[PDB]
Amino acid sequence: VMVEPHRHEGVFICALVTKNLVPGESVYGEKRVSISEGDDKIEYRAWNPFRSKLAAAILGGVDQIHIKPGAKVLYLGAASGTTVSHVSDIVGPDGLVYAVEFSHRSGRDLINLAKKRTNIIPVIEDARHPHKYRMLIAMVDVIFADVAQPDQTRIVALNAHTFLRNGGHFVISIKANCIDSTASAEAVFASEVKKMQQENMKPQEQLTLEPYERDHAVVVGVYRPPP
Ligand SMILES: FC(F)(F)c1cc(NC2CCNCC2)ncn1
Repeated sequence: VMVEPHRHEGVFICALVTKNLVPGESVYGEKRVSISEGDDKIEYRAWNPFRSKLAAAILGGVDQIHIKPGAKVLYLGAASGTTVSHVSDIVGPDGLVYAVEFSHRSGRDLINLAKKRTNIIPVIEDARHPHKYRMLIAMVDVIFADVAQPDQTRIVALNAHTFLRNGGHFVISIKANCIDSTASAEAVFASEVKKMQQENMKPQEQLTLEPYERDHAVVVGVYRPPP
């Protein structure tokens, strides 16, 4: 058995891989591995931690990612869809990934990616203005955010208050010098964690991403809003 289920459902090893929702096709040139046994066949896609902060976090030993089969995911800052494609593999056909990205150039890549993946909804919009797209987004189980803005906690909190179920979870990427380049990484991460707590986004774990990225954190937690 050459590829084993990782601890996280929907992830596998052998080197992280996910199960390819679109057998035969690569998204960004990644290695694909197909295994056949009699009539049976299954393909996996390599998941590069130098291109995907979520992969870096999984190889770094994150306890929970909450992105799992059947999950509904709001992905803020989807860029051209590199990580989104693996999220799509993980949540599978009964899951959903809204890919919010404000660049029209990257949006074109996301639209091309979603032609083959029925579980991706490209939302080509500024995540600071969720009122512009709130009629497209059903309540989600998880928010993944990589918007890399000084005000990203406020941005993520606003989307959470609008779209994230009570008891749902969040996975937030924090690049310290995109939030405040004159502060130390520790000061940025502490300040962001503090701000998250004040929005009822309760961190349950936080880790950095060395050796894949410098001064880059991932914070995972649970959203527990008031009545
Ligand atoms: F800043 C924002 F308004 F929240 C936002 C950002 C965003 N995309 C990121 C993706 C990572 N690089 C920087 C742009 N797509 C939509 N909204």
